[PDB]
Amino acid sequence: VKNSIIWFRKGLRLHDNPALLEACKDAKHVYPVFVLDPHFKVSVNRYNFLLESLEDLQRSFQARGSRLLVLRGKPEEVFPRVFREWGVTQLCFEHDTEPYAKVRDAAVRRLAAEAGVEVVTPISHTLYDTDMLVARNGGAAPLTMQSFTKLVDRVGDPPAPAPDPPAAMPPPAEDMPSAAPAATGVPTWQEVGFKEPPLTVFKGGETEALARLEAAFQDPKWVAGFQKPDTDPSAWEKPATTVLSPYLKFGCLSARLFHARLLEVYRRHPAHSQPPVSLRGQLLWREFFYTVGSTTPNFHRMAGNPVCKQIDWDDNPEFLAAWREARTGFPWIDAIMTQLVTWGWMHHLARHSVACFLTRGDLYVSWERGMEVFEEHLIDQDHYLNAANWMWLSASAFFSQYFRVYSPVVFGKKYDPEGRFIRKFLPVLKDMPAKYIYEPWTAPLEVQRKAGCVVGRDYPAPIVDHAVASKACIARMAAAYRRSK
Ligand SMILES: Cc1cc2nc3c(=O)[nH]c(=O)nc-3n(C[C@H](O)[C@H](O)[C@H](O)COP(=O)(O)OP(=O)(O)OC[C@H]3O[C@@H](n4cnc5c(N)ncnc54)[C@H](O)[C@@H]3O)c2cc1C
Ligand SMILES: [Cl-]
Ligand SMILES: [Cl-]
Repeated sequence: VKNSIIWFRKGLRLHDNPALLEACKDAKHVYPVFVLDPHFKVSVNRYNFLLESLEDLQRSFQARGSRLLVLRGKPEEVFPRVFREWGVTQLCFEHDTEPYAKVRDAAVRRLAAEAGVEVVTPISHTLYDTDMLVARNGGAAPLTMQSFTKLVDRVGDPPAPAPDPPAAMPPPAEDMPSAAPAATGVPTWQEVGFKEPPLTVFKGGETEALARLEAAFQDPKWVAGFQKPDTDPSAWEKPATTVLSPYLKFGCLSARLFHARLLEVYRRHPAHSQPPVSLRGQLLWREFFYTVGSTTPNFHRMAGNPVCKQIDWDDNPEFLAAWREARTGFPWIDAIMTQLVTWGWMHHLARHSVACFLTRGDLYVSWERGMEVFEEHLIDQDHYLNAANWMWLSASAFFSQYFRVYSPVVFGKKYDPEGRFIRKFLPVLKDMPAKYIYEPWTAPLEVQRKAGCVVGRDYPAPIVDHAVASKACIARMAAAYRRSK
């Protein structure tokens, strides 16, 4: 008989899950598995988001006669056991192009073959088979968004979302010891070792992802006319973009479903925005960075990375600490960095502000250091997207216009002159008059005292003078660029 495992890593969804559909086909028993390495820096925000995503999967599987098995251990150690215990003949999982995934998945494939297990690994985390895209482009990934968009337009539409799985699923076999409920339940953030609770406002799981998708498409005119660079990074009550990145990162939402819904709207709105600024463009940025990242060695590092300029970043731990701890003395910067740690998500241009500040803009700290801080706190932390955008923002790859430097004072003021965003994430400045809220060190001491926010006592003074720092950084950047002629 056919006993299959559908192994969840990303692709934490029932919809558009060809791995799942295959595992269920003609199956007597299906074991939906997630492998939790229990000795696993990572914020509780992201880890709890994953846990909530597993809980959602548990509910969906229980609604269909099955249940999610959260196995504790390393895959190489767990799968050999359950292959034989469950008499498994087929192992299915969504393909993953991350470096670790290639190593892990190769090891699992070898073990599967030893046990006579058929391995099926469809593509469904990305819009396209990214290796096919590289092959269609003559064997090398495009290195600009312009050429990437021309490639995908020549390739055509991505595959349609896979059908929904059956309303009843073949369950796991009863009395299998490795499937005992007490050993295979979804843990809470407390049980895995976290002491502080999650603070983010975005709940994980496919069910939330689909609801947020529908909310975004409630206004097709907004979807059609979406222009990413025109959106407001200070909007926090109702974020100006979809906030689907956490759900796309974990696969709670299919990118192909997202794309297909976009085309349905675009068909009815002929003036809809186009790439790169359109909502479809945003999925293409993701596809672009996955394609280049997956084919580039050491993509997440500077040294040994062929696409990354070698820059003489300062090893300045005090500057890094100040930025990381939201005490730069620039409320716009510190507010965004507070949003990072509390929500684990910020608007793209808020990420621009803090990343430019840390790297080529002001502090001249390496983008690898900023990426590590983002990697800890972002609930949408994505290996390729985080690396690519950090290289972009530091002018190390893809982007080279290092004379464009965001002001940590003026940038946010264009959107939010009252500083409502600052007042939300930095309550110490709640009473500061708007005239000074972006530059509190310029307020008269009487204003500071009346506002209950004395610079140097309640809120730090700026760690740099932007005018002086940005001029020095641009000088260093120009030098670094001449070095790599
Ligand atoms: C320094 C820095 C770090 C970043 N780190 C991450 C990260 O770890 N994970 C992540 O998903 N994005 C990352 N981004 C990209 C971007 O900031 C987020 O994808 C976006 O802010 C998420 O909001 P949204 O879902 O509302 O995006 P929308 O505008 O609604 O876009 C829809 C989707 O398109 C994709 N997308 C959008 N913008 C980009 C982009 N610039 N690059 C790649 N894909 C994009 C995401 O999957 C996103 O959910 C980073 C950007 C910068 C500058
Ligand atoms: Cl854009
Ligand atoms: Cl600016």
